[PDB]
Amino acid sequence: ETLLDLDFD
Amino acid sequence: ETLLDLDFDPFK
Amino acid sequence: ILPIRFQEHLQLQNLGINPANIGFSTLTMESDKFICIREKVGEQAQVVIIDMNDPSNPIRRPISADSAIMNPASKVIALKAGKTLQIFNIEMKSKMKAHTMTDDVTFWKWISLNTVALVTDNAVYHWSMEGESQPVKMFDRHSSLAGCQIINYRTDAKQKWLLLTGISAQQNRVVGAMQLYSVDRKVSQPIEGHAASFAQFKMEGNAEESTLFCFAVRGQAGGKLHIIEVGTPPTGNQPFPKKAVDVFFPPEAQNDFPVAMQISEKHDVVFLITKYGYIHLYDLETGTCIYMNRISGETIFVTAPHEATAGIIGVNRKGQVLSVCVEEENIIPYITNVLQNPDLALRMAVRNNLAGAEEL
Repeated sequence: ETLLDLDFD
Repeated sequence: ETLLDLDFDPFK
Repeated sequence: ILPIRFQEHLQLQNLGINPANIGFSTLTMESDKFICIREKVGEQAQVVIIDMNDPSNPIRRPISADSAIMNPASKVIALKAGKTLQIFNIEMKSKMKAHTMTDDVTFWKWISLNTVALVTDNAVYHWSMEGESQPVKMFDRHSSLAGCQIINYRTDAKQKWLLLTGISAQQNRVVGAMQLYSVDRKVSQPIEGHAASFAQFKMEGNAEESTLFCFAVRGQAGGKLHIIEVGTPPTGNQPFPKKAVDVFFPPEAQNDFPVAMQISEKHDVVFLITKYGYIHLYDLETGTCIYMNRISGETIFVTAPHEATAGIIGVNRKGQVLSVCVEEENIIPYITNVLQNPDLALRMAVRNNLAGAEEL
């Protein structure tokens, strides 16, 4: 579970 | 035990 | 001349923010550095992060969280989804921390640069970001806050005096219930109150600062503001003499009440904002009311200290981001000539190093 997507640019 | 007296205290 | 200065910083609707997301559950402002807004655009939930030093370039990132609160000083963000808490360093693209609670978190906030406070239905916890710390319970919730909407949690600088605030409807008014907890005494006191802050204040003649608790309440009998020292004075200190003063509500504002307080330790003034848009300024030392006016049409639902001006910054339901601070050139002649209080004028001029008391 990961609440924030930081792979998104 | 109370932490604070919120009323006027003549003796302080 | 006014003793305060109003400034509009932003209109969030000019950045594409839907007004349905401009509210207490979806918009957070943990300091004057960032605003975070949870929005759902299409199928995807997102967080919009407004850097207040670059506000025309907000960043949108996908999330799956029910709440997001940015650290007061750094691009480190805390997110939660039910019992799952996660902390990210955004620039490092890093998951710093993850913790799974055993209760849902109803309210949370950064209470310092490195500690998050977590409120559940039953208790309050602090969670330090230093080392491998986990949440530590501070106190159990007092039954007087049962069923309240939790709206704030504050502490003194040393995190020894803790204050939880909830509200609810009773006898057709919004009633505030506070729980003040002493970490050293392990004692709670229930207090009727709507908005509060702690402050450090060094009295003339004292070697050490006093820790003051200031709260405002609209009670059944009317509005009151209290300023009172918490704890035993440091050895050598005179105790701070407690103050209690009226908080005015005009006849047409029968249902108004206090919603936010920030204290400037630069000027030793208390800013108080009400639900329906009024601003009051009080002297911290005496509680003297310096100024009142209506400054929002719209309800202001979140505030923070405004570091640059030592004022208060806030967001209203329209999405206006607005600050109020002491107008340093006008406050002393205002107090002398409009309030006709040369004693206060002279005191504040000397206490806070302000011009204007050269003629009284």
